[PDB]
Amino acid sequence: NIRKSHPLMKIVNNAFIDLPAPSNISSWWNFGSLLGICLILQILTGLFLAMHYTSDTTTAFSSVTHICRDVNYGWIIRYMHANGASMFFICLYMHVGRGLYYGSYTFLETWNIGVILLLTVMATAFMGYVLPWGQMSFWGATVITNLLSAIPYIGTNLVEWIWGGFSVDKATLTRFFAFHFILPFIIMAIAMVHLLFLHETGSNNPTGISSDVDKIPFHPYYTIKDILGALLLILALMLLVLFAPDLLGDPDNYTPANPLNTPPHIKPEWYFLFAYAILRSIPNKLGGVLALAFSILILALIPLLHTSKQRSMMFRPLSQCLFWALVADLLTLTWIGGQPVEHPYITIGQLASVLYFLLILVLMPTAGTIENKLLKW
Amino acid sequence: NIRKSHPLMKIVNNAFIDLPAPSNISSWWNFGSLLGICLILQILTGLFLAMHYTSDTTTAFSSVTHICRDVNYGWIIRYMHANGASMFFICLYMHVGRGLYYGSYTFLETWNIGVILLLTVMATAFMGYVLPWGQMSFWGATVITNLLSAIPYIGTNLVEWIWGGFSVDKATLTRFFAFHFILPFIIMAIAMVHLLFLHETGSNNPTGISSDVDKIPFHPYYTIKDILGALLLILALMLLVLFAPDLLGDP
Amino acid sequence: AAKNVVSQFVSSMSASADVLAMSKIEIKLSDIPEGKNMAFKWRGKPLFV
Amino acid sequence: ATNKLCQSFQTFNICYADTGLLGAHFVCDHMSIDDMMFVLQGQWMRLCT
Amino acid sequence: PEAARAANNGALPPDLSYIVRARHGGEDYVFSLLTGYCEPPTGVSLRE
Amino acid sequence: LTRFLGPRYRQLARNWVPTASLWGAVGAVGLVWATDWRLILDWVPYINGK
Amino acid sequence: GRQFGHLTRVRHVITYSLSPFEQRAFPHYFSKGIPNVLRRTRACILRVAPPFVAFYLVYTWGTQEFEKSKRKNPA
Amino acid sequence: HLVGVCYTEDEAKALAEEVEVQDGPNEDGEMFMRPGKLSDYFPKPYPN
Amino acid sequence: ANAGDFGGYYCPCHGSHYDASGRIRKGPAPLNLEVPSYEFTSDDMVIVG
Amino acid sequence: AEPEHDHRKRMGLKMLLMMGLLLPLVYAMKRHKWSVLKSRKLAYRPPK
Amino acid sequence: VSASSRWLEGIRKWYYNAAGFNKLGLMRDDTIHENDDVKEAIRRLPENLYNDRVFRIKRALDLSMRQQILPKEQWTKYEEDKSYLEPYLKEVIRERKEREEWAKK
Ligand SMILES: CCCCCCCCCCCCCCCC(=O)OC[C@H](COP(=O)(O)OCCN)OC(=O)CCCCCCCCCCCCCCC
Ligand SMILES: CCCCCCCCCCCCCCCCCC(=O)OC[C@H](COP(=O)(O)OCCN)OC(=O)CCCCCCCCCCCCC
Ligand code: HEM
Ligand code: HEM
Ligand code: HEM
Ligand code: HEM
Ligand SMILES: CCCCCC(=O)OC[C@H](COP(=O)([O-])OCCN)OC(=O)CCCCC
Ligand SMILES: CSC1=N[C@@](C)(c2ccccc2)C(=O)N1Nc1ccccc1
Ligand SMILES: [Cl-]
Ligand SMILES: [Cl-]
Repeated sequence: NIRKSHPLMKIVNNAFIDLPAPSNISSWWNFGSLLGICLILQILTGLFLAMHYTSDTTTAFSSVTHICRDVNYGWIIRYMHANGASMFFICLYMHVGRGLYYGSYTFLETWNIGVILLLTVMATAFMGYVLPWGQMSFWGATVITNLLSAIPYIGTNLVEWIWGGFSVDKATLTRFFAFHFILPFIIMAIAMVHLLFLHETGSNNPTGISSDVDKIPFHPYYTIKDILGALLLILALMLLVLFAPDLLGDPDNYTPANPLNTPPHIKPEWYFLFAYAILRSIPNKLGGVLALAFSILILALIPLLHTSKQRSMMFRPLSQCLFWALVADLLTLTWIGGQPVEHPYITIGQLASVLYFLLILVLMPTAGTIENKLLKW
Repeated sequence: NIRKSHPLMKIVNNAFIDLPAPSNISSWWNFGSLLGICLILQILTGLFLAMHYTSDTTTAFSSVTHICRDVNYGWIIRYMHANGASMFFICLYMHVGRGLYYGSYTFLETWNIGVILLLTVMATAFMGYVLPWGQMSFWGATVITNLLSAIPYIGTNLVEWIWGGFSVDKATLTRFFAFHFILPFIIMAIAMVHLLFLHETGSNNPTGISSDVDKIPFHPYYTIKDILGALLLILALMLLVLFAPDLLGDP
Repeated sequence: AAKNVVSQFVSSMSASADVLAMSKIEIKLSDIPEGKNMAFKWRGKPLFV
Repeated sequence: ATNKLCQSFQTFNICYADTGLLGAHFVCDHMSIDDMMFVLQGQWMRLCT
Repeated sequence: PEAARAANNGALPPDLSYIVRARHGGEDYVFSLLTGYCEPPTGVSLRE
Repeated sequence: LTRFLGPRYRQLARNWVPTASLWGAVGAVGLVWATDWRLILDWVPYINGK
Repeated sequence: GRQFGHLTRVRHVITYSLSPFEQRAFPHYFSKGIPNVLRRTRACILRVAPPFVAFYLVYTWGTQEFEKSKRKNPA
Repeated sequence: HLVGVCYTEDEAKALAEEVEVQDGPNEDGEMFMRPGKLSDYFPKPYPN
Repeated sequence: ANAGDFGGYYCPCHGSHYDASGRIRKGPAPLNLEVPSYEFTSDDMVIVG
Repeated sequence: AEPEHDHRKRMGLKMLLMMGLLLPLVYAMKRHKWSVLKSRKLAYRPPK
Repeated sequence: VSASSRWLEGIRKWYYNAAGFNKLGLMRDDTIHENDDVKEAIRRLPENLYNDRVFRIKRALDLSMRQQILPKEQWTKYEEDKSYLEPYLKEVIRERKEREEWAKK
């Protein structure tokens, strides 16, 4: 049998064909491969955009226009790439939520580099949104890069060193395009290490109980379910591309960047609004920035906060409710982030901001200790 | 011992530390790692050039000028990248000649993808030399792309489809820059499969006779010889960069 | 060597010679009455007078 | 025999009135079942074609 | 644009290639704007 | 969590203390030297210049 | 990695299975399917719905206040 | 580029101001001429 | 310009109010607005640099 | 602002029709393979 | 002994039925997260408890795949839930703590 002994097809076999997998993993386990597909789509649409895009402020806005009007089928490539990025962040957030609800974070190595995979995608989509060089691109790029000015002593030096000047200008757009090109390949490399550590143990499953007593081969059972899921992923993408391309995009980005005046109200893309809300919830520069970093780096210390003698929340009602109060709370912070710093959105943004950190750090750890005592162990 | 059981450091261990290697491989076996170094140099110098280069005919020539005059230490980055490419081809041709003289081609899988590694580097350096958009860049790009017009029946269609027009122009320079950016990462992926098939058997040696009776660990013996070789590789590069940058370049 | 290497590479990202050469600005002052703020252009960033 | 995939195997054609059981049976170590079934089916397919 | 402000009492008529996409409401906004002029309400006095 | 506080673990702490404080000298001096931190490098006599 | 034949130990467990060409891929899809969906939502609705209703009430109040907070008062 | 190689900054500044170069637009949208500064490239003798 | 509580400058991005002299009073902003090194030569004239 | 308007809707119609075909067929392939497992029956017969 | 510690059991019986692993024919000790201590305790189980534990878990993963549960007649009654693993598990922990106390002498 050559499938099991060829040094190249051996690694494919042990990952997609004869890999033992649990027999009961639900649709929430489909998002791992949809992330891979999303990445592949962003490579290909991204690559075919880079063959017609130019990286300088004078014609960066116009080269994207040139794609949507003049090159054959470039407008569809461009909206696939724009909406593909948003589908990427849908899958990312389901992927993480699956890991929290069902306790998959106990795979420390897999989980802790998963956090790294989250940061690098954010850094990618950030440096992608700058490239069309619209108004939102420019000033969104200005707010973000100035976060480093809050670091004491060395702040301004790192910002102007990143900028290559005294503000985001021609030098930034060129290097950001270079970074946006190369990072998605680094991502693919780390995603391969994601799987390598994963296969060390195999998948968790909805129950949190070892599935060694009842495994099925990945092929044909999860190859076909991953196809079906991908076909629903294409459906989601194409509905956005072909019936609502500017639903998630802001209108202000359709006016060339102006370094002299801002829009009266700026809002990130939806997938960053929850974190922008946390930033604005503090009337301090360095405080807001640190609260923004810990908002995402909180994931790295979830495994240290596991108190339950059970792994999944499937059998933990009191943790379920606190889990869904976090989704609603995160859905609240997303709403505030899309609204102007005005009454009562300000005070709401602070209460939802505490509730975020309060749930993860206090309410959920102690909630697991209670239900352990309710079960007499 | 964690070096042998951590799933990540396991693959490093079996490739650079405890890997059995012949005890008699000469300096002609140093060029495998120098190719890797050359690739790394072309990634880094290449990347830091791409942060200041613009990809359109009007200012493509001028952006390279802008690097050699205005950006701090960009002229040295640029000649490293230009001469690094030539050092890459020195190492390639020694690597192949080693394989022919000593018969290493009998590793069919390793060898046959080595051929693929040769073609993709040529395709890279080709699409790199177009980017500065000088005279040799343009007409050298014209002679090459027209080779496809010789294919019967479908020739002209493939050329004009590659061109994005009726001659090498703005549309080609943009896609060639995109191809020149992405291909060196594909190369690194195939170079990893190069090693994977290689480790299936281990290295040949000057005699053509199995060295199983007398192997030594790769570390410290060939880690240090690969360092020494790399230090002679930097010497070759820096002599070209700092004393003769336009010796291989055409005026 | 590794220092000078890394130093010359990070300095490449710092502003080039043509970015530090942006000249200064003259302003005709009779343009502006009392109680008004007019904005000008200087080093790419607004200049409030 | 070469790769030691089983202790024994036997083909059979069990006949009954208007039906029957046609196939094979084997005995092997727990890590050899897949290889035995691969080679077995491969020979059925090879004789079919 | 500097000539444009001077020819339009200091205001800049924007490029219209993308006007429907760069303002919330698209043609609903533009249609309502063009056809929506009216006398100022009591108490609002616009400069010449 | 508190496995690591007892007679033997405070002995291990006091055994490796002289070493860790030296690796802090390597890092600290290495940080000054790499970044050319002038606030420190003025009092040391010889490097003063350029 | 991990292989079949080295996972775990199991004894005295029998599994009966039918070929996929001998049975129906959609058996009682609506007959047994809908009652199972009702049981599944019934069993979890009280754990999921409240926090999202709580969000709905904050969302309408906050906009209702903001939408009129910039209205004018006679003073 | 001349500064600190073969002329002082003051010398090179005085040299740049010995020629007139185009700049603008001003607030009226017109192009106009002013003396060179250190940041100007050497004047081209022909437009094309 | 000429907006905010203090009748000077207001920043809509996150809500930082300045006064007529550019000094921060309310907001997450930590410092007053920057002033350059300038000087007045004649009456209807000014240089910034 | 959107010259591709009409063409995208024509494609959108074709995308909906193909999905209305492919989604239940691919769903049917999933259920076909999985039916071996969904109707499997287990029994535990320990020695006594 | 009293009526106050009896509604204490009533809320623990309540939490038990809400947790719902009894709906899959499972027992509390079937759901413990396997760490090194638990894997040792399972290793020490006699053949009958080990084999029973294997089948109950297998029966539940089967049900979980189909998103089904057992009839109410076959649910694990809170009164009949044998904590079969905690005796073995408590001795494993006790041994580990002894090693840890020796390790700091
Ligand atoms: C080098 C090659 C790189 C390619 C990389 C591709 C990246 C993957 C993106 C997937 C996008 C989905 C379809 C959008 C196009 C469109 O909408 O199709 C529009 C065309 C009509 O077109 P028309 O009327 O203009 O012409 C008409 C001329 N006769 O019919 C359709 O509706 C087909 C779409 C049906 C529904 C999609 C189902 C998806 C199945 C999976 C196939 C994926 C294959 C991947 C191959 C690499
Ligand atoms: C940091 C990023 C912030 C960005 C803000 C994004 C806006 C949020 C918008 C909300 C969309 C919610 C999606 C719909 C979820 C429906 C779930 C449901 O129907 O069933 C509950 C299910 C219970 O099922 P059991 O697994 O317990 O057992 C089944 C027995 N038959 O239990 C499960 O299925 C739950 C599995 C996990 C769900 C994933 C959703 C969470 C998304 C964000 C999490 C980020 C946390 C850091
Ligand atoms: C580009 C980014 C990513 C890719 C391509 C990716 C891909 C995958 C895949 C294919 C799986 C196995 C199949 C599955 O469970 O769906 C998986 C599992 C997992 N991932 Fe990711 N992932 C990414 C990011 C992340 C992030 C952001 C996190 C957490 C913060 C994370 C943590 C995990 C964990 C804990 C598992 C194990 C889940 C389980 O087996 O139960 N990963 N990932
Ligand atoms: C995970 C991978 C990626 C993500 C999430 C991503 C995301 C994005 C986003 C959100 C934009 C903004 C689009 C817009 O506002 O119009 C963008 C633009 C762009 N991306 Fe990417 N991208 C990825 C990979 C790539 C790759 C690999 C390339 C090239 C090889 C690329 C090339 C481009 C180009 C040229 C643009 C500017 C054109 C445009 O704005 O449409 N992208 N990207
Ligand atoms: C980017 C391109 C390449 C890289 C990075 C690379 C790298 C390496 C390395 C590190 C080795 C093992 C150490 C050594 O023998 O020096 C090796 C061996 C080998 N390579 Fe390559 N190589 C490349 C291209 C090629 C080409 C173009 C050929 C042939 C046409 C080739 C054929 C071989 C063979 C046959 C061996 C085995 C030599 C032996 O062990 O005796 N490779 N390569
Ligand atoms: C094996 C890898 C590579 C080889 C052999 C190579 C080779 C070359 C060559 C021969 C040139 C012509 C230089 C000149 O004539 O001035 C060039 C230019 C260029 N390369 Fe590469 N390159 C490689 C990788 C890369 C990568 C990975 C990047 C970017 C991420 C890159 C970016 C550039 C740019 C921007 C130019 C134009 C600037 C210039 O001409 O100096 N290269 N390359
Ligand atoms: C983490 C990356 C650090 C990058 C620092 C940098 O680019 O160099 C600037 C200063 C220069 O020293 P100084 O005396 O001019 O001082 C100038 C003060 N602005 O060097 C430092 O002060 C080194 C500080 C390192 C702390 C982690
Ligand atoms: C660079 S402009 C930008 N990039 C995005 C896509 C992004 C930011 C951060 C991380 C990932 C992606 C985003 O939402 N914005 N907009 C924006 C608007 C206001 C403030 C900040 C950003
Ligand atoms: Cl645009
Ligand atoms: Cl040049």
